[PDB]
Amino acid sequence: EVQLVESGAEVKKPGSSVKVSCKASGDTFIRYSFTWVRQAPGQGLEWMGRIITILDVAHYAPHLQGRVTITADKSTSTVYLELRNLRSDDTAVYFCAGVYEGEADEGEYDNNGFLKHWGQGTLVTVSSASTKGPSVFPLAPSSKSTSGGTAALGCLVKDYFPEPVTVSWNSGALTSGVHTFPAVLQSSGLYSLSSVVTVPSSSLGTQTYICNVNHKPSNTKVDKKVEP
Amino acid sequence: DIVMTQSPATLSVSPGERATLSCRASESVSSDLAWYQQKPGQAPRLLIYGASTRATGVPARFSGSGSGAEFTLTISSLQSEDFAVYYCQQYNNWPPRYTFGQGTRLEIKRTVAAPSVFIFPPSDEQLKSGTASVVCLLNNFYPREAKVQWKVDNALQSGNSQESVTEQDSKDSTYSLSSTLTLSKADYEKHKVYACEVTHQGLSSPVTKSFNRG
Repeated sequence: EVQLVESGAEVKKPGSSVKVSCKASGDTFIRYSFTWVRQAPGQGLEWMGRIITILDVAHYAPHLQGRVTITADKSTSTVYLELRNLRSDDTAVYFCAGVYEGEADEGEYDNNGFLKHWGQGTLVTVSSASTKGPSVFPLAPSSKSTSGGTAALGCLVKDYFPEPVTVSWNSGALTSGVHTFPAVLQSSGLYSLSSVVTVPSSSLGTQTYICNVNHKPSNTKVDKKVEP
Repeated sequence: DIVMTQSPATLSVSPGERATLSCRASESVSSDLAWYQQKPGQAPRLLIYGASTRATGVPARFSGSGSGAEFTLTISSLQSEDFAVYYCQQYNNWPPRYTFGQGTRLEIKRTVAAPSVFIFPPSDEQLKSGTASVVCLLNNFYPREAKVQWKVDNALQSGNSQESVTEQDSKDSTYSLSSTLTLSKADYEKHKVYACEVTHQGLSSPVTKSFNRG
């Protein structure tokens, strides 16, 4: 079975063209067919096209025909998706996916239409707005709800563009009770997002808490140590 | 174009009960129908193909059924970790021009849980930037319906706050909500009492959290 690893998030101006890569590792490349599925924010899935790797032939969705191209290079086990003359409606997460088709290099093909293996996706933002790194502000734990009991704390990742931004705690060690909210588009047109976490309050003075923020689109990677 | 319809677009069924998701095609697709499960911030996961074949590593509670134009997805013992949007996809036509239904969001209808409230003052670093963000948090509650009221010196604020809600937790089926009041450092400093008044079914009466500037 293959493991698909897609390229990073991208911002693209309306009318430009985007090319997304997908690296496949594992099984024999040519024994797989690959598909690109996209999902506009808050919307369902849209099948884009599929390439029959072995024959190097691809078919596409009627509405995207003419401005989309899917390619695959056996030598690098990489599948490519090229979308041209981008528009606002093209803003979405683009997913790479595939399925084993049998011993294709030995005369057989199942022509499976379903998708078993998926990539992590790639967010593509069609916009003319400027990329901007976020500021990371700490949410101080002075906030006590339970009798001592439970304390809350977090980080405010404010004014960045475009999406996405990832947040982790203690380099990934703290995952219990963590709630990272969906990004929100502010009045400014810039995004903001908070990541909070509840921990036993009797540990504020002994346990160190740090949020690990990353906005790859602007090469901004920050670590904010939160203190009460 | 073969249209795949999934209705309701949303369903709410109790934990431990059996969920029945629906999918129909604008025309016959025989048994070339697949089901996918997509959890928050995750890529779809193949559940069923050939209309009724469980894919590798898929629990037996997930069952495919139907053929032609009418299909059904069943999850016999709904758990918290089952929260997701389920999609059906047909792949019976040729040339290969497959289409997906628009999914059904499956909410786990757990018991009511009151929210735990926390209010956060602006950090000092942000204040240097001439802007102040006051954050209120409603943690692990159910149902999703919640009213957050901001008051500055008992003055009920409005149109100057934004809220964000997490998706149903995969462990306890609860939600978490953040309300962020935004105002100029200038406006902030000429005030003393900031309050967050929460209202939720699990609460006998409105719960408020607050702090005094400084």
